[PDB]
Amino acid sequence: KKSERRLAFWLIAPAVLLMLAVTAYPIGYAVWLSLQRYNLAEPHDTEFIGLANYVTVLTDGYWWTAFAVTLGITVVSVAIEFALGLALALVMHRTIFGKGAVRTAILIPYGIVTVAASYSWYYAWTPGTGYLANLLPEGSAPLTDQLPSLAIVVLAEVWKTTPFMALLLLAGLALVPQDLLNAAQVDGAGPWKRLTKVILPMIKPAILVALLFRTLDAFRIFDNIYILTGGSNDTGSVSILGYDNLFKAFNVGLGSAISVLIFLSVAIIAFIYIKIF
Amino acid sequence: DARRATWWSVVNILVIVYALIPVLWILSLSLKPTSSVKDGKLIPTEITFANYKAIFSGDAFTSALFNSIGIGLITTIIAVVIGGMAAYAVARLQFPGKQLLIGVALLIAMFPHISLVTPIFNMWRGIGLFDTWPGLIIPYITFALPLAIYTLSAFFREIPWDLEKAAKMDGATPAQAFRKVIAPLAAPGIVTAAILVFIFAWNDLLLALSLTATQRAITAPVAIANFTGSSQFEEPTGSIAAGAMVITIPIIIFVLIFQRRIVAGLTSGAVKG
Amino acid sequence: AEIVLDRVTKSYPRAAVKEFSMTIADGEFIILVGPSGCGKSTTLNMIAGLEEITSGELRIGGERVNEKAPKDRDIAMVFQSYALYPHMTVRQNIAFPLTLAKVPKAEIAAKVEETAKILDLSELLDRKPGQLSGGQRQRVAMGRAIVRSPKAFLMDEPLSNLDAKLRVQMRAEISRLQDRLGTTTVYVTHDQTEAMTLGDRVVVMLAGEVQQIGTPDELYSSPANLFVAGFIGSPAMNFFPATRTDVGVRLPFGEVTLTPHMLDLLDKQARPENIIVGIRPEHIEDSALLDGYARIRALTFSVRADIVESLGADKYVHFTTEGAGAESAQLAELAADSGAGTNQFIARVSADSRVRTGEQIELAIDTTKLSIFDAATGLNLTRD
Amino acid sequence: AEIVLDRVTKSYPRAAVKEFSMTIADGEFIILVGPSGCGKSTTLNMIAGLEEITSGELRIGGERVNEKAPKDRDIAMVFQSYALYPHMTVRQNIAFPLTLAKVPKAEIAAKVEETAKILDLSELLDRKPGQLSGGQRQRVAMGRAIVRSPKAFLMDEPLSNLDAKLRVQMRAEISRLQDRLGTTTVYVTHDQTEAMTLGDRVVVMLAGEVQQIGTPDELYSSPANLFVAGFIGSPAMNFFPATRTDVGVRLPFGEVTLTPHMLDLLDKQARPENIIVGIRPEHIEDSALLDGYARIRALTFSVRADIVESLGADKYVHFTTEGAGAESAQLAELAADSGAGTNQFIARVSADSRVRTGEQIELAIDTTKLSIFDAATGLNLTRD
Repeated sequence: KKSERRLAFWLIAPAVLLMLAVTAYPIGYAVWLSLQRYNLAEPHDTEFIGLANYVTVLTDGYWWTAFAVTLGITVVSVAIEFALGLALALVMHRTIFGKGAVRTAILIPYGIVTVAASYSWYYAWTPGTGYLANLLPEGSAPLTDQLPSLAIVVLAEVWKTTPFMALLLLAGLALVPQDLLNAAQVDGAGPWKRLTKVILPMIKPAILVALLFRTLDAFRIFDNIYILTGGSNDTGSVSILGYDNLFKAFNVGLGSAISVLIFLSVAIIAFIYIKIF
Repeated sequence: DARRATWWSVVNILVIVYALIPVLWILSLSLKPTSSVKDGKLIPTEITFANYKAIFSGDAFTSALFNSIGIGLITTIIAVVIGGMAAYAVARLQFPGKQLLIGVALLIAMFPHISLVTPIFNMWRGIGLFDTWPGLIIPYITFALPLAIYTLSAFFREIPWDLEKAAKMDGATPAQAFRKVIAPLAAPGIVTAAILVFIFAWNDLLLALSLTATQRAITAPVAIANFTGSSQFEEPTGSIAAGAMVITIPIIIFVLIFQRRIVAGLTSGAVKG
Repeated sequence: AEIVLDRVTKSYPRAAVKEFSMTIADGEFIILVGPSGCGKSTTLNMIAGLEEITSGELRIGGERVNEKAPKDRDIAMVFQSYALYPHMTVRQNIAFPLTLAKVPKAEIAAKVEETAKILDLSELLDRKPGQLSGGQRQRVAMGRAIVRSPKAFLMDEPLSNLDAKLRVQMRAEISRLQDRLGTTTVYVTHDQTEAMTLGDRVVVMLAGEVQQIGTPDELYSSPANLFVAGFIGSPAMNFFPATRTDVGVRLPFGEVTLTPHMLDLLDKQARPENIIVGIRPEHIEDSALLDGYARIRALTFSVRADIVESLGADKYVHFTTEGAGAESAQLAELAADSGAGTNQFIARVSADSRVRTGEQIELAIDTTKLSIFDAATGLNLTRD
Repeated sequence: AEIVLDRVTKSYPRAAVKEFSMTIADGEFIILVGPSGCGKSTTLNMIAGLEEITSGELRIGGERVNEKAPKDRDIAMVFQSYALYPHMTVRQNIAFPLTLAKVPKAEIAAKVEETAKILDLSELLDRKPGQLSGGQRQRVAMGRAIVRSPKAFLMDEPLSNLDAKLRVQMRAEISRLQDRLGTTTVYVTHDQTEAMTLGDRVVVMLAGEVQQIGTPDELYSSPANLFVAGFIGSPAMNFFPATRTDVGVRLPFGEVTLTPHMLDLLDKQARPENIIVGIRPEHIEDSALLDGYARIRALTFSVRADIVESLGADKYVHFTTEGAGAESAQLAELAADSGAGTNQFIARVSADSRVRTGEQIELAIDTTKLSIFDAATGLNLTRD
């Protein structure tokens, strides 16, 4: 009937008029700002310009560095994230002891604020204040160098983002009926030849959705790198690059250029992932 | 048999340690005074509240916690009502368009925030909506809608289907049928969606750090990140760890009380029991 | 009470139901039976109110009520899934219709206690539908549908979620409770045995049409199709093909002249040698156990028992005769669910005969109870 | 092959199975049957290897295999819920045991083709289980369980998720297929009809204790309990109480004289006057139809037919006699699923008796087919 569709459209109206507005009008204003040049110190020189900002950021030399940094971080974080999340999901499902304690402990880092975790990993790896910096050669300072800092960021990111991967994998892995596993065991499949034959290729959609979400989430990391290294020592990500540019150079042109480029990179990654899902 | 018992007793302790080491580090770092700040995770020196009695001295962190609680409550209320509308729409009735709405409700879930706060910080600099509770509730309830829709569509597909007919066959007007047969059946869903949306919208750092500038409407994570150059200088370690602990306590409370339903809501109602 | 529905049709935007017409009397246990996907649940919904009739004139009582809402016809429906609210005590489940109809709170309690006393749950009135079993949930649904004292208490396959041993006792309970109540009832059910046990006037439907409307005895002694003939009876009717030998009939295993007047009746509605005779399994019996004076004219033939399932006071000797015979359209649409075999014929022998799996037995078949149908049309020719 | 198991137990840490003892010969088709929650699924698992025996001796073949892994004793199982993978085509499903057994690809294809030729799904060899139906999924599961050519084809109620009209054909097909295969096939089922149609030797279990191990004829015509007497047969036995009368036994409505030799024979083991005569429904016939010289010795008595269900070649006249009779533990543990009443007695009358709901009939009852039991213990007294 028409009344049912009217009711559905009325219930849908607020959600969509908020989503589309706050998601599309800002990005449209962003591309329109990128087509111009600004300066937050003098908003009077608003003369129009071409695509000079795009070819400026793309060929400056410091945009591809941040791009490579964030791609390295997202790949070497999503790999570990998937491995550890599968392990933790198998733990949370197949356990004989009190699973309530395990699930509560695993939920604790899921909801914790991403600034307490980062100020924990900052004062752990600090030489003289924490322990993970004393369990090293003296005067190591594993946070004022390029690759040690990338490693600390990857560790914090894995510890923080693993619980939701584990919960998604458990949501997928709790649908596998026990009759399937019993039949696989009766046929001859061992412990591992059951996994990668009846339970791993069976939850394909759960793994794919969780992996896409975790990739597009790790592609935008700002907190860990902001309050763990500060973007200095050339270990700044892409989000930190855009934020630093806009809020310490007051150049809205390059800021919005980098913004649109980040959105386009995320779109390209998502489209490739759906193409080779 | 002892092999499997030991291997299940050493894998749960492993998980709990993995999950509670970098939180107990915050705790043991914030409890110690400005002495013996050297190594030691087992609280080397005696515990004295020489940091908590300093962080709460002034309008530095108390206001930044009040703004956080208020913003979080407003955003969870509004996002839960809007996501409940959308979830009951995409849960039972809407035929024409129930496949691209769940695509937008993922595009904005995987939306890079920095791809959005470069224009907004300009736009919301002209309207005058720079640093006020309106000016943070809008993006918070924008990005908190997918979580609510997910965890509420779960519980909305959970409840059975013949209840509406069994209500209208007894004489119930559709309004009466709804408010007396479905409303009390969707209260757990709404409370768990509120818990989840609060836990989410209560930790966003990029938005609050980009938009807010003054002591009015400045969230707590931004205050913690600003403890470096603020008055609080008896040593930044104690104050920062104290703020981090005061922050992370509500999540500990929420999980310890409602994990049974938080797991069942996050896993889309698949590990109920 | 008297549900008179004439020319009540329905058309989806195909046609589910078409040309339904009957006068459900004041207090009959009508049964709508038919294969899954028929126009029986749609007829039930159109009587209830959850769907709108296309042609119309449905008269619950003596007035056209095909346009009133379900909340004004005063009819009570119980669903197949026991649609009962899991957030209300059983007393509140049973009292929900009365409080919706605005009954004073001094009478609803009395009516709920009375109804729980009539049923067998007068002590479960403080529990919740989550912690109840199958039979108790079913009786809660029926108590909610009975406490109202409606004008037509109409069920919808309620005994479909119970075990095969509790369903029989529930059939007995329903058929004994409807007398104590005495309200006009209709009932949709897929299996014919329910329609035959608890039923006052069964209605067989196929694809939307109604094949026959008759008592469970006129529906079995006098079927008027291949479908309403091979559909009722759990050992369904054996369907041998046939040809007119000009003096009678010739089945694939024996020849018999039916009867002079029967032959004349068959010759009246002449058919192009396509008349698929049928015989119930209950009319086939071992020759050895056949007393004299009856074996002489019982078409004695022998077959090889493929499987002899002896399950009590009767052994269902299977067998098979080679050839064909499933050569109709009604018969094919009937074997679409049951049968599952071109020529696989059952025969119930009395439990005194000595028959093993794979022996050689002579199955006599009384030639005074064989129903001779038609191939293309489908309509019986012994007794319509 | 020969599956011996003696003194096999199982103790859930309270025993679930206790002292199971039988020597399943080759080719036989055993049917473990009993009430829900008994020790039949547990013993089927213990045979299959998914569980662990406690006392232990189980020789599938000629060697103690109560320690070998489920994959090493080579016994195929097909589960109740059709455990088949939705991410694998029917061919891959059927080939799963062979590819897990490291068989050459050519032999894999040959064996899958031959197995599909045994069944009727050689065309569905490329569709996923998602786009299939009930019977086809059941046959996919059975084919996956057949391809391996195992030593024991044990199965766990595979026909429980099918409609009541298709399950009969599936029973016929399983009982015709196991005959051509020739593999030891135990089978658990909850209802007695399956246990009587397809079965070479049935096993009636109760709370772990096995009551009787006998063919479906020496289970029906000679039960050794109240449980193996009232559990089998669809219209279950009628259990009247009674007391001795110095010439025989006195039912609540009659006086019977069996024989003096049986009198003193059953008085060699005197009972404390607590026996509950049991009489099948199939042995109570109308009097107006009973021939002369037979109604004089048939204990005529009248009763008011509470409900007369005429569902074919017989009508199940119900009735009720006032008194008692549920005075045993076997009987209560049996009526925990059926009966559902103090005394509600069925009686199957031949289809010629003209009776209706509420009328009067005199149900003559043969005095040679009543078997008398023990209320306290439970062991049949006439024949064990």
